[PDB]
Amino acid sequence: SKVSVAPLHLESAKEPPLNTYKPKEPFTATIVSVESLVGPKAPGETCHIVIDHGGNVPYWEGQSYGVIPPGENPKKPGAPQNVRLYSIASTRYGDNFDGRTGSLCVRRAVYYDPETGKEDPSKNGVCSNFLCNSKPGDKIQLTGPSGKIMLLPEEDPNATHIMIATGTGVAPFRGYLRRMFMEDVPNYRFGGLAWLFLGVANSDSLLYDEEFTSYLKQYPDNFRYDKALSREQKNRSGGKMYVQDKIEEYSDEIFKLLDGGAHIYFCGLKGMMPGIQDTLKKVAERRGESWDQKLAQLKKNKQWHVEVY
Ligand SMILES: Cc1cc2c(cc1C)N(C[C@H](O)[C@H](O)[C@H](O)COP(=O)(O)OP(=O)(O)OC[C@H]1O[C@@H](n3cnc4c(N)ncnc43)[C@H](O)[C@@H]1O)c1[nH]c(=O)[nH]c(=O)c1N2
Repeated sequence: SKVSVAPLHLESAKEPPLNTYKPKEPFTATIVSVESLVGPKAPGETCHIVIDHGGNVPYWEGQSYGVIPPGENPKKPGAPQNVRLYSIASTRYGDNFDGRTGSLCVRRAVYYDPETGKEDPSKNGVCSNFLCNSKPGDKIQLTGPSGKIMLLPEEDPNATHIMIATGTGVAPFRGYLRRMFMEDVPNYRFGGLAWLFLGVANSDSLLYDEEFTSYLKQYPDNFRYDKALSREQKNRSGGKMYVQDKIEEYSDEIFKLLDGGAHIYFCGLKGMMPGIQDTLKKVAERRGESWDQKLAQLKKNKQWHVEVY
């Protein structure tokens, strides 16, 4: 069955929380756990970070937390570090189903010299390494939450939601899908179609795959799930298999869903977008449609949701 979540008063707010904590006075949260999400063949580490905010920093699905890593701002002596934003990967109830924790999905940013591969700790991403190096009990300076672009439209509980992720961009969708399928939320009973597309480098780089695969068996008429593994698969045009190529395998179904009012979401590194736009333009052309006109209508209709970084 669906998992009991508490406290249900988290459903009462009519607007998303925004900027509850600000950079000059962050909330000092506590790490619950840090675990690698990836196997040995993954090109880099991505970790799942669980943070106890005590119920003091609630959020809605699709929002981001800010994290201020320790140390001086290298560009502003005497000043704290700049906030880094992370898409929240949990529902508002969090992974403990209690409204006290939130989770992040963090790629460790590691520098390698382009010719020798030599590392340099001074050039590593400050906050991603800080988070992935964290341990239970460590303290985190948390700000926010913030963001509205990726809030889940719940007005139609039978809407269609097409979720396009690369890498850590799966984060908001983990939250959406737990709310849609896993958690007992009496005021949001999802009966539409949720369709997750995930592009990663290889099978060892998959994120939360067992969770998503479980939804196929639990909600076979409401959930679809397709994966692209760039270093292990090739598209029909012999390039590395990217998320836009998987979309094209379902070009007719996807365009029909869009025409029927589906929401479509994009999240992950901003470099995922040019190839997606190229594929959608070519799909439209083969159908005798103008992708420019289709995208203009999707934006006008508030069906098009992008948060890339
Ligand atoms: C709305 C939104 C949502 C998200 C994200 C952004 C935004 C705007 N991000 C990105 C996140 O905010 C952040 O930018 C990255 O984690 C990198 O931050 P660091 O502090 O690790 O790198 P930092 O900001 O310190 O450095 C940036 C980059 O520069 C490189 N670098 C530094 N000095 C260098 C030098 N001298 N030469 C060469 N390279 C050098 C670092 O290695 C790093 O790759 C994200 N990220 C994520 O992992 N998961 C998520 O869910 C999200 N979500």
